[PDB]
Amino acid sequence: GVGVSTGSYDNQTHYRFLGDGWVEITALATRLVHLNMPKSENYCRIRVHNTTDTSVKGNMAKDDAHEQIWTPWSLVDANAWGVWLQPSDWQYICNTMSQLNLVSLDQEIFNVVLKTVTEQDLGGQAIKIYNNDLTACMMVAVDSNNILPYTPAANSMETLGFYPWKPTIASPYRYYFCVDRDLSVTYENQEGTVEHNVMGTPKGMNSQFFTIENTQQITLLRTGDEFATGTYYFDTNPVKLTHTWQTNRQLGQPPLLSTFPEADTDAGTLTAQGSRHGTTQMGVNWVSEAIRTRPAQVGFCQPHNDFEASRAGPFAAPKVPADITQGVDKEANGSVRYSYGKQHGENWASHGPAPERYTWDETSFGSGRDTKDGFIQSAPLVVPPPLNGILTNANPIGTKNDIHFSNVFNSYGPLTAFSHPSPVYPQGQIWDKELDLEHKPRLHITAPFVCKNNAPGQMLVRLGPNLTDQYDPNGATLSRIVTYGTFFWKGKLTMRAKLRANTTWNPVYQVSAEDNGNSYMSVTKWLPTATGNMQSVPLITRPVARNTY
Amino acid sequence: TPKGMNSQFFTIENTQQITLLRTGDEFATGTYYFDTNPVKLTHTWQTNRQ
Repeated sequence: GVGVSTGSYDNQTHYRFLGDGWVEITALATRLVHLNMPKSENYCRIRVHNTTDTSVKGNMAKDDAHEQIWTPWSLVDANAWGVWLQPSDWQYICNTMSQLNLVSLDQEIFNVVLKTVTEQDLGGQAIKIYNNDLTACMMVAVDSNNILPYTPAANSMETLGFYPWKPTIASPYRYYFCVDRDLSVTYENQEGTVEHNVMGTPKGMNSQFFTIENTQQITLLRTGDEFATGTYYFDTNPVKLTHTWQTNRQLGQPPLLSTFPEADTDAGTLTAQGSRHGTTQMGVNWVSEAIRTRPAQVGFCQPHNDFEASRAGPFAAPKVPADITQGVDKEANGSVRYSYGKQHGENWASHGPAPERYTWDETSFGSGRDTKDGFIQSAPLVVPPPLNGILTNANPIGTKNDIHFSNVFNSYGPLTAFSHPSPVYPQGQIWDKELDLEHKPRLHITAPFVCKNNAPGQMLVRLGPNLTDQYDPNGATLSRIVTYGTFFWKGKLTMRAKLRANTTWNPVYQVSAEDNGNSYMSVTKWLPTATGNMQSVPLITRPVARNTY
Repeated sequence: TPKGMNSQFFTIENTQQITLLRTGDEFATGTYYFDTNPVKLTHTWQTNRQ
Protein backbone atom coordinates (compact mmCIF):
# COMPACT_ATOMS: atom_id res chain seq x y z
CA GLY A 1 0.00 0.00 0.00
CA VAL A 2 3.05 2.26 -0.19
CA GLY A 3 3.61 4.55 -3.12
CA VAL A 4 0.04 5.73 -3.39
CA SER A 5 -1.45 8.97 -2.15
CA THR A 6 -4.14 8.64 0.52
CA GLY A 7 -5.75 12.05 0.22
CA SER A 8 -6.46 15.17 -1.76
CA TYR A 9 -5.12 18.70 -1.20
CA ASP A 10 -7.74 21.41 -0.94
CA ASN A 11 -7.75 24.87 0.56
CA GLN A 12 -10.78 26.38 -1.16
CA THR A 13 -13.79 28.19 0.12
CA HIS A 14 -17.29 27.63 -1.23
CA TYR A 15 -20.44 29.66 -0.90
CA ARG A 16 -23.89 28.13 -1.36
CA PHE A 17 -26.94 30.34 -1.41
CA LEU A 18 -30.24 29.11 -0.15
CA GLY A 19 -33.45 31.08 -0.35
CA ASP A 20 -34.14 33.90 2.09
CA GLY A 21 -30.55 35.01 1.93
CA TRP A 22 -29.21 32.24 4.11
CA VAL A 23 -25.75 31.16 3.08
CA GLU A 24 -23.79 28.03 3.66
CA ILE A 25 -20.09 28.57 3.67
CA THR A 26 -17.73 25.67 3.40
CA ALA A 27 -14.15 26.36 4.39
CA LEU A 28 -11.56 23.88 3.26
CA ALA A 29 -7.99 23.78 4.49
CA THR A 30 -4.93 21.62 4.05
CA ARG A 31 -1.47 22.03 5.54
CA LEU A 32 1.73 20.03 5.51
CA VAL A 33 2.75 19.26 9.05
CA HIS A 34 6.25 18.53 10.26
CA LEU A 35 6.74 16.37 13.29
CA ASN A 36 9.89 15.85 15.32
CA MET A 37 10.88 13.18 17.79
CA PRO A 38 9.73 13.96 21.34
CA LYS A 39 12.41 15.54 23.50
CA SER A 40 11.82 12.83 26.08
CA GLU A 41 9.87 9.59 26.04
CA ASN A 42 8.61 10.55 29.49
CA TYR A 43 5.89 12.52 31.19
CA CYS A 44 7.47 15.26 33.30
CA ARG A 45 6.17 17.28 36.21
CA ILE A 46 7.91 20.61 35.95
CA ARG A 47 8.03 23.53 38.31
CA VAL A 48 8.66 27.07 37.10
CA HIS A 49 9.64 29.88 39.45
CA ASN A 50 10.93 33.21 38.15
CA THR A 51 12.30 34.38 41.50
CA THR A 52 14.74 36.51 39.53
CA ASP A 53 11.72 38.76 38.83
CA THR A 54 9.24 38.13 41.61
CA SER A 55 11.78 38.94 44.33
CA VAL A 56 11.96 42.57 43.25
CA LYS A 57 9.67 44.86 45.24
CA GLY A 58 6.47 45.85 43.41
CA ASN A 59 6.79 43.32 40.61
CA MET A 60 3.82 41.06 41.36
CA ALA A 61 2.41 41.72 37.89
CA LYS A 62 5.45 40.11 36.24
CA ASP A 63 4.90 36.87 38.08
CA ASP A 64 4.48 33.70 36.07
CA ALA A 65 5.24 30.80 38.37
CA HIS A 66 3.38 27.50 38.18
CA GLU A 67 3.92 23.79 37.79
CA GLN A 68 2.98 21.93 34.62
CA ILE A 69 2.88 18.39 33.21
CA TRP A 70 4.82 17.90 30.02
CA THR A 71 3.66 15.17 27.67
CA PRO A 72 5.66 13.57 24.89
CA TRP A 73 2.63 14.15 22.68
CA SER A 74 2.00 17.07 20.33
CA LEU A 75 -1.29 18.45 19.06
CA VAL A 76 -2.91 19.74 15.91
CA ASP A 77 -5.01 22.81 16.77
CA ALA A 78 -6.80 24.65 13.98
CA ASN A 79 -8.91 26.74 16.36
CA ALA A 80 -8.14 30.13 14.74
CA TRP A 81 -9.80 32.09 11.98
CA GLY A 82 -6.55 32.70 10.17
CA VAL A 83 -6.43 28.97 9.44
CA TRP A 84 -9.65 28.72 7.44
CA LEU A 85 -10.09 31.89 5.48
CA GLN A 86 -8.38 34.08 2.93
CA PRO A 87 -8.20 37.76 3.90
CA SER A 88 -10.48 38.75 1.01
CA ASP A 89 -13.17 36.30 2.12
CA TRP A 90 -13.18 37.71 5.61
CA GLN A 91 -13.63 41.03 3.88
CA TYR A 92 -16.48 39.74 1.77
CA ILE A 93 -18.23 38.08 4.65
CA CYS A 94 -17.94 41.09 6.94
CA ASN A 95 -19.01 43.54 4.24
CA THR A 96 -21.95 41.40 3.24
CA MET A 97 -23.33 39.24 6.02
CA SER A 98 -25.28 40.29 9.09
CA GLN A 99 -24.47 37.31 11.26
CA LEU A 100 -22.56 34.09 11.25
CA ASN A 101 -22.61 30.74 13.01
CA LEU A 102 -20.64 27.52 13.31
CA VAL A 103 -22.06 24.30 11.94
CA SER A 104 -19.86 21.30 11.38
CA LEU A 105 -16.23 20.29 11.47
CA ASP A 106 -14.38 17.55 9.59
CA GLN A 107 -10.78 16.41 9.71
CA GLU A 108 -8.53 13.75 8.23
CA ILE A 109 -4.81 13.01 8.24
CA PHE A 110 -2.99 11.47 5.31
CA ASN A 111 0.02 10.83 3.12
CA VAL A 112 2.13 10.03 6.11
CA VAL A 113 5.91 10.07 5.73
CA LEU A 114 8.57 8.82 8.12
CA LYS A 115 12.34 9.35 7.85
CA THR A 116 15.60 8.69 9.71
CA VAL A 117 18.94 10.51 9.61
CA THR A 118 22.50 9.23 9.59
CA GLU A 119 25.85 10.94 9.05
CA GLN A 120 28.73 10.30 6.65
CA ASP A 121 32.08 11.79 5.51
CA LEU A 122 32.23 14.27 2.63
CA GLY A 123 35.69 15.85 2.65
CA GLY A 124 36.42 15.43 6.35
CA GLN A 125 33.11 17.08 7.26
CA ALA A 126 30.04 15.28 8.60
CA ILE A 127 26.96 15.66 6.41
CA LYS A 128 23.44 14.33 6.92
CA ILE A 129 21.89 11.62 4.76
CA TYR A 130 18.16 11.24 4.60
CA ASN A 131 16.46 7.83 4.34
CA ASN A 132 12.88 6.59 4.19
CA ASP A 133 11.75 4.22 6.97
CA LEU A 134 8.75 2.32 5.72
CA THR A 135 7.82 0.14 8.64
CA ALA A 136 7.99 3.07 11.10
CA CYS A 137 4.67 4.49 12.25
CA MET A 138 3.03 7.60 13.56
CA MET A 139 0.44 7.78 16.38
CA VAL A 140 -2.92 9.55 16.47
CA ALA A 141 -5.72 10.06 18.92
CA VAL A 142 -8.71 12.21 19.69
CA ASP A 143 -10.08 13.09 23.11
CA SER A 144 -13.63 13.38 21.89
CA ASN A 145 -14.94 12.87 25.40
CA ASN A 146 -12.75 15.69 26.61
CA ILE A 147 -11.13 13.75 29.40
CA LEU A 148 -7.95 15.76 29.06
CA PRO A 149 -7.48 19.39 30.06
CA TYR A 150 -8.59 21.72 27.30
CA THR A 151 -5.69 23.81 25.95
CA PRO A 152 -6.42 26.22 23.04
CA ALA A 153 -3.23 26.64 21.02
CA ALA A 154 -4.43 30.07 19.98
CA ASN A 155 -3.70 30.89 23.61
CA SER A 156 -0.02 30.88 22.66
CA MET A 157 -0.04 31.55 18.93
CA GLU A 158 0.81 27.88 18.31
CA THR A 159 -2.05 26.96 15.97
CA LEU A 160 -1.26 26.06 12.40
CA GLY A 161 0.24 28.52 9.96
CA PHE A 162 -2.15 30.90 8.19
CA TYR A 163 -0.25 30.49 4.93
CA PRO A 164 -1.18 27.45 2.76
CA TRP A 165 1.95 27.22 0.61
CA LYS A 166 4.16 26.95 3.68
CA PRO A 167 4.62 23.98 6.08
CA THR A 168 3.88 23.98 9.81
CA ILE A 169 4.50 22.25 13.10
CA ALA A 170 2.46 21.05 16.01
CA SER A 171 2.23 22.51 19.47
CA PRO A 172 3.41 20.06 22.17
CA TYR A 173 0.81 18.98 24.73
CA ARG A 174 1.30 20.36 28.25
CA TYR A 175 -1.23 21.01 31.00
CA TYR A 176 -1.41 22.76 34.35
CA PHE A 177 -0.81 20.77 37.56
CA CYS A 178 -1.98 21.64 41.09
CA VAL A 179 0.31 23.24 43.72
CA ASP A 180 -0.46 26.29 45.88
CA ARG A 181 1.54 29.56 45.48
CA ASP A 182 1.78 32.71 47.63
CA LEU A 183 3.22 36.14 46.80
CA SER A 184 3.06 39.37 48.83
CA VAL A 185 2.32 42.94 47.79
CA THR A 186 5.15 45.49 47.61
CA TYR A 187 5.79 48.70 45.65
CA GLU A 188 8.55 50.68 43.92
CA ASN A 189 10.81 51.11 46.83
CA GLN A 190 8.92 50.07 49.81
CA GLU A 191 11.31 49.51 52.69
CA GLY A 192 11.22 46.06 54.22
CA THR A 193 11.36 42.76 52.40
CA VAL A 194 9.32 40.50 50.12
CA GLU A 195 7.85 38.44 52.98
CA HIS A 196 6.41 35.48 51.08
CA ASN A 197 7.28 34.11 47.67
CA VAL A 198 6.81 30.38 47.97
CA MET A 199 5.86 27.39 45.85
CA GLY A 200 4.03 24.47 47.44
CA THR A 201 3.97 20.71 47.00
CA PRO A 202 1.49 18.15 45.53
CA LYS A 203 -1.77 18.09 47.48
CA GLY A 204 -3.55 14.82 48.04
CA MET A 205 -6.95 16.26 47.24
CA ASN A 206 -6.11 17.95 43.91
CA SER A 207 -3.43 15.96 42.16
CA GLN A 208 -4.41 15.04 38.61
CA PHE A 209 -1.97 13.16 36.39
CA PHE A 210 -3.41 12.02 33.03
CA THR A 211 -1.74 9.99 30.27
CA ILE A 212 -2.65 9.80 26.61
CA GLU A 213 -1.99 6.05 26.60
CA ASN A 214 -4.49 5.43 29.40
CA THR A 215 -7.38 7.53 28.16
CA GLN A 216 -7.52 7.60 24.37
CA GLN A 217 -7.87 5.08 21.55
CA ILE A 218 -4.63 5.25 19.71
CA THR A 219 -4.45 4.59 16.04
CA LEU A 220 -1.13 3.61 14.50
CA LEU A 221 -0.46 4.53 10.95
CA ARG A 222 2.42 3.73 8.62
CA THR A 223 2.88 5.62 5.34
CA GLY A 224 0.20 3.71 3.50
CA ASP A 225 -2.43 4.27 6.19
CA GLU A 226 -4.79 7.24 6.54
CA PHE A 227 -7.12 8.50 9.25
CA ALA A 228 -10.25 10.57 9.63
CA THR A 229 -12.59 11.76 12.36
CA GLY A 230 -16.31 11.55 12.02
CA THR A 231 -18.25 14.77 11.55
CA TYR A 232 -18.74 17.09 14.53
CA TYR A 233 -21.75 19.35 14.82
CA PHE A 234 -21.55 22.54 16.85
CA ASP A 235 -24.42 23.66 19.00
CA THR A 236 -23.55 27.31 19.24
CA ASN A 237 -25.05 30.76 19.10
CA PRO A 238 -24.63 33.16 16.16
CA VAL A 239 -22.51 36.27 16.20
CA LYS A 240 -23.63 39.58 14.82
CA LEU A 241 -21.34 41.18 12.20
CA THR A 242 -22.82 44.57 12.71
CA HIS A 243 -21.67 47.10 15.33
CA THR A 244 -23.67 49.40 17.60
CA TRP A 245 -23.64 53.12 18.37
CA GLN A 246 -26.60 54.34 20.40
CA THR A 247 -25.53 55.11 23.97
CA ASN A 248 -27.67 55.48 27.00
CA ARG A 249 -28.33 58.99 25.68
CA GLN A 250 -29.90 58.07 22.36
CA LEU A 251 -32.56 55.69 23.56
CA GLY A 252 -36.12 56.71 23.06
CA GLN A 253 -37.89 59.76 21.79
CA PRO A 254 -35.52 62.71 21.52
CA PRO A 255 -37.10 65.92 23.02
CA LEU A 256 -39.61 68.16 21.33
CA LEU A 257 -38.14 71.21 19.62
CA SER A 258 -39.92 74.54 19.98
CA THR A 259 -37.79 76.56 17.55
CA PHE A 260 -36.43 75.49 14.17
CA PRO A 261 -33.07 76.59 12.71
CA GLU A 262 -33.46 78.99 9.78
CA ALA A 263 -29.98 78.49 8.33
CA ASP A 264 -27.71 75.46 8.07
CA THR A 265 -25.56 76.96 10.81
CA ASP A 266 -28.17 77.40 13.53
CA ALA A 267 -29.29 75.01 16.25
CA GLY A 268 -32.77 74.29 17.54
CA THR A 269 -34.21 74.73 21.01
CA LEU A 270 -36.44 72.74 23.34
CA THR A 271 -39.09 73.83 25.79
CA ALA A 272 -37.63 75.02 29.12
CA GLN A 273 -36.46 72.24 31.44
CA GLY A 274 -38.63 73.79 34.11
CA SER A 275 -41.78 73.25 32.10
CA ARG A 276 -40.87 70.21 29.98
CA HIS A 277 -42.79 66.91 30.23
CA GLY A 278 -41.15 63.63 31.09
CA THR A 279 -39.71 61.40 33.78
CA THR A 280 -36.65 61.14 35.99
CA GLN A 281 -35.60 59.55 39.23
CA MET A 282 -34.60 62.88 40.80
CA GLY A 283 -36.74 65.03 43.07
CA VAL A 284 -35.90 68.21 41.12
CA ASN A 285 -38.55 70.14 39.23
CA TRP A 286 -37.03 70.20 35.76
CA VAL A 287 -35.81 67.65 33.26
CA SER A 288 -32.82 67.35 30.95
CA GLU A 289 -31.49 64.68 28.65
CA ALA A 290 -28.72 63.57 31.00
CA ILE A 291 -31.01 63.19 34.04
CA ARG A 292 -33.88 61.72 32.04
CA THR A 293 -35.16 58.17 32.44
CA ARG A 294 -34.00 55.46 29.96
CA PRO A 295 -34.94 51.73 29.45
CA ALA A 296 -31.71 50.17 30.64
CA GLN A 297 -27.99 50.72 31.00
CA VAL A 298 -25.85 50.36 27.91
CA GLY A 299 -22.37 49.39 28.99
CA PHE A 300 -21.02 49.74 32.52
CA CYS A 301 -18.04 50.89 34.62
CA GLN A 302 -15.49 48.22 35.28
CA PRO A 303 -12.91 48.35 38.11
CA HIS A 304 -9.58 48.63 36.32
CA ASN A 305 -6.36 46.77 36.78
CA ASP A 306 -7.87 44.74 39.60
CA PHE A 307 -5.45 41.99 40.52
CA GLU A 308 -7.06 39.33 42.52
CA ALA A 309 -5.65 36.36 44.13
CA SER A 310 -6.21 32.90 45.28
CA ARG A 311 -4.36 29.88 45.83
CA ALA A 312 -1.94 30.21 43.16
CA GLY A 313 -1.03 33.64 42.92
CA PRO A 314 -2.40 36.79 41.67
CA PHE A 315 -3.79 37.66 38.38
CA ALA A 316 -5.54 40.33 36.41
CA ALA A 317 -9.29 39.93 36.55
CA PRO A 318 -10.39 39.91 32.88
CA LYS A 319 -12.25 42.85 31.40
CA VAL A 320 -15.20 42.75 29.00
CA PRO A 321 -14.08 44.59 25.88
CA ALA A 322 -15.74 47.82 24.81
CA ASP A 323 -15.10 51.00 22.83
CA ILE A 324 -12.46 53.37 24.23
CA THR A 325 -14.31 56.68 23.68
CA GLN A 326 -12.58 60.01 23.11
CA GLY A 327 -10.70 59.65 26.39
CA VAL A 328 -8.83 56.78 24.69
CA ASP A 329 -9.19 54.82 27.92
CA LYS A 330 -7.85 51.72 26.19
CA GLU A 331 -6.77 49.75 29.23
CA ALA A 332 -9.86 50.96 31.02
CA ASN A 333 -12.19 49.34 28.52
CA GLY A 334 -10.21 46.14 28.12
CA SER A 335 -8.87 46.39 24.56
CA VAL A 336 -6.65 43.47 23.69
CA ARG A 337 -2.94 43.29 22.95
CA TYR A 338 -1.85 40.59 20.54
CA SER A 339 1.81 39.51 20.36
CA TYR A 340 2.39 37.15 17.48
CA GLY A 341 4.93 35.29 15.37
CA LYS A 342 5.80 35.38 11.66
CA GLN A 343 3.86 32.25 10.90
CA HIS A 344 0.76 33.93 12.34
CA GLY A 345 0.89 37.33 10.70
CA GLU A 346 4.11 39.14 11.62
CA ASN A 347 6.01 40.45 8.62
CA TRP A 348 8.68 37.93 7.61
CA ALA A 349 11.07 40.77 6.91
CA SER A 350 11.22 41.76 10.60
CA HIS A 351 14.33 40.81 12.56
CA GLY A 352 15.41 38.83 15.56
CA PRO A 353 12.88 37.37 18.05
CA ALA A 354 11.01 40.69 18.29
CA PRO A 355 7.30 39.76 18.14
CA GLU A 356 4.87 41.94 16.23
CA ARG A 357 2.10 43.49 18.32
CA TYR A 358 -1.38 44.89 17.78
CA THR A 359 -4.08 46.26 20.04
CA TRP A 360 -7.71 45.60 19.30
CA ASP A 361 -10.21 48.34 20.07
CA GLU A 362 -13.81 47.13 20.25
CA THR A 363 -16.33 48.86 18.00
CA SER A 364 -19.30 48.77 20.37
CA PHE A 365 -19.59 52.56 20.53
CA GLY A 366 -22.81 52.76 22.50
CA SER A 367 -21.11 51.06 25.44
CA GLY A 368 -17.69 52.65 25.91
CA ARG A 369 -16.74 54.57 29.07
CA ASP A 370 -14.84 57.88 29.46
CA THR A 371 -13.20 57.80 32.91
CA LYS A 372 -12.28 61.45 33.12
CA ASP A 373 -15.85 62.63 32.61
CA GLY A 374 -17.50 60.18 35.03
CA PHE A 375 -18.68 61.35 38.45
CA ILE A 376 -20.99 60.95 41.43
CA GLN A 377 -23.18 63.54 43.09
CA SER A 378 -24.60 63.54 46.48
CA ALA A 379 -27.73 62.43 47.99
CA PRO A 380 -30.43 64.91 47.28
CA LEU A 381 -29.54 66.36 44.09
CA VAL A 382 -28.27 69.81 43.75
CA VAL A 383 -28.28 72.02 40.63
CA PRO A 384 -24.52 72.82 40.63
CA PRO A 385 -22.81 70.73 43.30
CA PRO A 386 -20.70 72.07 46.21
CA LEU A 387 -17.08 70.94 46.24
CA ASN A 388 -18.06 68.53 49.03
CA GLY A 389 -21.15 67.21 47.28
CA ILE A 390 -19.44 65.54 44.29
CA LEU A 391 -16.73 62.91 43.91
CA THR A 392 -14.59 63.09 40.76
CA ASN A 393 -11.66 61.50 39.01
CA ALA A 394 -9.23 63.74 40.82
CA ASN A 395 -10.12 62.96 44.39
CA PRO A 396 -7.99 60.11 45.85
CA ILE A 397 -9.42 56.94 47.30
CA GLY A 398 -7.69 55.34 50.22
CA THR A 399 -4.84 57.79 50.53
CA LYS A 400 -3.04 57.61 47.21
CA ASN A 401 -3.48 60.10 44.38
CA ASP A 402 -3.70 58.48 40.93
CA ILE A 403 -6.27 56.09 42.47
CA HIS A 404 -9.80 57.44 42.17
CA PHE A 405 -13.26 55.90 42.45
CA SER A 406 -13.15 54.64 38.87
CA ASN A 407 -10.58 52.05 39.84
CA VAL A 408 -12.78 50.31 42.37
CA PHE A 409 -16.21 51.14 41.01
CA ASN A 410 -18.38 48.49 39.38
CA SER A 411 -21.73 49.58 37.98
CA TYR A 412 -22.70 46.12 36.69
CA GLY A 413 -26.34 45.38 37.51
CA PRO A 414 -29.73 44.03 36.46
CA LEU A 415 -30.11 46.89 33.98
CA THR A 416 -26.70 46.40 32.43
CA ALA A 417 -26.93 45.37 28.79
CA PHE A 418 -24.26 45.08 26.08
CA SER A 419 -22.60 43.97 22.87
CA HIS A 420 -20.75 40.68 22.44
CA PRO A 421 -17.01 41.16 21.73
CA SER A 422 -16.36 40.59 18.01
CA PRO A 423 -14.05 37.98 16.40
CA VAL A 424 -10.61 39.21 15.39
CA TYR A 425 -9.49 37.95 12.00
CA PRO A 426 -5.97 36.56 11.46
CA GLN A 427 -5.10 35.58 15.03
CA GLY A 428 -8.42 35.24 16.84
CA GLN A 429 -9.61 32.04 18.52
CA ILE A 430 -12.89 30.62 17.16
CA TRP A 431 -14.60 28.28 19.59
CA ASP A 432 -14.17 27.23 23.14
CA LYS A 433 -15.23 24.65 25.71
CA GLU A 434 -17.34 25.80 28.66
CA LEU A 435 -16.18 25.53 32.26
CA ASP A 436 -17.55 22.63 34.23
CA LEU A 437 -19.15 24.86 36.85
CA GLU A 438 -22.71 24.68 38.11
CA HIS A 439 -22.90 28.45 37.55
CA LYS A 440 -21.53 29.52 34.18
CA PRO A 441 -20.29 32.94 32.92
CA ARG A 442 -22.44 34.89 30.47
CA LEU A 443 -19.62 34.47 27.89
CA HIS A 444 -15.90 34.05 27.28
CA ILE A 445 -13.68 36.87 26.11
CA THR A 446 -11.03 34.70 24.60
CA ALA A 447 -13.54 33.47 21.97
CA PRO A 448 -16.89 34.13 20.18
CA PHE A 449 -18.32 30.63 20.03
CA VAL A 450 -18.80 28.69 23.25
CA CYS A 451 -19.97 25.11 22.82
CA LYS A 452 -23.26 24.60 24.70
CA ASN A 453 -22.67 20.87 24.61
CA ASN A 454 -19.50 18.79 24.62
CA ALA A 455 -16.77 20.48 22.53
CA PRO A 456 -14.64 19.09 19.66
CA GLY A 457 -12.03 16.68 20.90
CA GLN A 458 -8.40 17.75 20.78
CA MET A 459 -6.27 15.97 18.20
CA LEU A 460 -3.02 14.54 19.56
CA VAL A 461 -0.13 13.09 17.58
CA ARG A 462 3.24 11.50 18.35
CA LEU A 463 5.98 9.68 16.47
CA GLY A 464 6.32 6.04 17.32
CA PRO A 465 9.38 5.15 19.44
CA ASN A 466 12.04 3.90 17.05
CA LEU A 467 14.52 1.72 18.95
CA THR A 468 18.07 0.60 18.20
CA ASP A 469 19.63 -2.83 18.62
CA GLN A 470 20.64 -1.87 22.15
CA TYR A 471 17.89 -1.53 24.70
CA ASP A 472 17.62 -1.76 28.44
CA PRO A 473 14.55 -0.73 30.54
CA ASN A 474 16.60 0.33 33.54
CA GLY A 475 19.21 2.30 31.58
CA ALA A 476 18.93 6.08 32.05
CA THR A 477 20.29 6.43 28.52
CA LEU A 478 17.45 5.94 26.03
CA SER A 479 19.34 5.45 22.78
CA ARG A 480 16.98 5.62 19.85
CA ILE A 481 17.23 6.23 16.10
CA VAL A 482 16.87 9.78 14.91
CA THR A 483 13.52 10.09 13.20
CA TYR A 484 11.01 12.65 12.02
CA GLY A 485 7.98 12.86 9.79
CA THR A 486 5.46 14.79 7.75
CA PHE A 487 1.82 14.43 6.90
CA PHE A 488 -1.06 16.45 5.56
CA TRP A 489 -3.97 17.63 7.57
CA LYS A 490 -7.23 18.62 6.00
CA GLY A 491 -10.22 20.20 7.61
CA LYS A 492 -13.70 21.16 6.58
CA LEU A 493 -15.25 23.95 8.53
CA THR A 494 -18.89 24.69 7.84
CA MET A 495 -20.65 27.89 8.70
CA ARG A 496 -24.02 29.40 8.02
CA ALA A 497 -24.55 33.13 7.55
CA LYS A 498 -27.25 35.56 6.48
CA LEU A 499 -27.03 38.41 3.99
CA ARG A 500 -27.48 41.90 5.33
CA ALA A 501 -30.37 44.15 4.31
CA ASN A 502 -30.08 47.68 2.94
CA THR A 503 -32.24 50.20 4.82
CA THR A 504 -30.43 53.53 5.07
CA TRP A 505 -30.50 56.25 2.48
CA ASN A 506 -26.90 57.29 3.01
CA PRO A 507 -24.08 55.03 1.87
CA VAL A 508 -22.41 52.99 4.52
CA TYR A 509 -19.03 52.02 5.92
CA GLN A 510 -17.31 49.20 4.12
CA VAL A 511 -13.91 47.60 4.44
CA SER A 512 -11.81 48.43 1.42
CA ALA A 513 -8.34 48.06 0.04
CA GLU A 514 -6.55 51.35 -0.62
CA ASP A 515 -3.70 52.58 -2.87
CA ASN A 516 -0.12 52.15 -1.65
CA GLY A 517 0.36 54.55 1.24
CA ASN A 518 -0.01 54.93 5.00
CA SER A 519 -3.68 54.16 5.59
CA TYR A 520 -4.02 50.91 7.47
CA MET A 521 -5.44 49.40 4.27
CA SER A 522 -2.46 49.76 1.94
CA VAL A 523 -3.07 46.87 -0.40
CA THR A 524 0.64 46.22 -0.31
CA LYS A 525 0.42 44.87 3.24
CA TRP A 526 -1.40 41.92 1.70
CA LEU A 527 1.05 41.35 -1.13
CA PRO A 528 4.34 39.49 -1.49
CA THR A 529 7.68 41.23 -1.62
CA ALA A 530 10.31 40.75 -4.28
CA THR A 531 11.71 37.93 -2.14
CA GLY A 532 8.26 36.74 -1.09
CA ASN A 533 7.80 38.10 2.41
CA MET A 534 4.18 38.00 3.52
CA GLN A 535 2.35 39.87 6.22
CA SER A 536 -1.14 39.56 7.60
CA VAL A 537 -2.60 42.18 9.90
CA PRO A 538 -6.11 42.14 11.38
CA LEU A 539 -9.18 43.61 9.65
CA ILE A 540 -12.25 45.36 10.99
CA THR A 541 -14.81 42.68 11.70
CA ARG A 542 -17.97 44.80 12.00
CA PRO A 543 -17.89 47.54 9.31
CA VAL A 544 -21.62 48.22 9.18
CA ALA A 545 -23.78 49.75 11.91
CA ARG A 546 -27.18 48.69 13.28
CA ASN A 547 -29.88 50.45 15.21
CA THR A 548 -29.97 49.24 18.82
CA TYR A 549 -33.41 50.45 19.85
CA THR B 1 -47.32 48.71 64.79
CA PRO B 2 -49.46 46.60 62.37
CA LYS B 3 -49.63 48.18 58.93
CA GLY B 4 -52.84 48.01 56.95
CA MET B 5 -51.08 47.13 53.72
CA ASN B 6 -48.93 44.23 54.99
CA SER B 7 -50.77 42.45 57.75
CA GLN B 8 -51.04 38.71 57.12
CA PHE B 9 -52.68 36.46 59.70
CA PHE B 10 -53.18 32.83 58.58
CA THR B 11 -54.83 29.95 60.44
CA ILE B 12 -54.37 26.24 59.92
CA GLU B 13 -58.10 25.66 60.42
CA ASN B 14 -59.02 28.06 57.61
CA THR B 15 -56.57 26.91 54.96
CA GLN B 16 -55.89 23.19 55.23
CA GLN B 17 -57.89 19.97 55.08
CA ILE B 18 -57.62 18.52 58.50
CA THR B 19 -57.68 14.81 59.04
CA LEU B 20 -58.61 13.47 62.46
CA LEU B 21 -57.16 10.20 63.54
CA ARG B 22 -57.75 8.08 66.62
CA THR B 23 -55.38 5.22 67.51
CA GLY B 24 -56.81 2.82 64.97
CA ASP B 25 -56.54 5.30 62.09
CA GLU B 26 -53.52 5.91 59.83
CA PHE B 27 -52.58 8.54 57.28
CA ALA B 28 -50.41 8.96 54.22
CA THR B 29 -49.55 11.61 51.66
CA GLY B 30 -49.47 10.87 47.99
CA THR B 31 -46.10 10.76 46.25
CA TYR B 32 -44.27 14.02 45.54
CA TYR B 33 -41.91 14.39 42.63
CA PHE B 34 -39.11 16.93 42.74
CA ASP B 35 -38.18 18.94 39.71
CA THR B 36 -34.67 19.87 40.71
CA ASN B 37 -31.17 20.16 39.38
CA PRO B 38 -28.35 17.72 40.21
CA VAL B 39 -25.43 18.49 42.44
CA LYS B 40 -21.87 17.57 41.62
CA LEU B 41 -20.01 15.50 44.25
CA THR B 42 -16.66 16.42 42.87
CA HIS B 43 -14.67 19.53 43.84
CA THR B 44 -12.65 21.94 41.71
CA TRP B 45 -9.11 23.32 41.82
CA GLN B 46 -8.06 25.22 38.71
CA THR B 47 -7.94 28.96 39.43
CA ASN B 48 -7.94 31.79 36.99
CA ARG B 49 -4.23 31.01 36.63
CA GLN B 50 -4.50 27.45 35.38
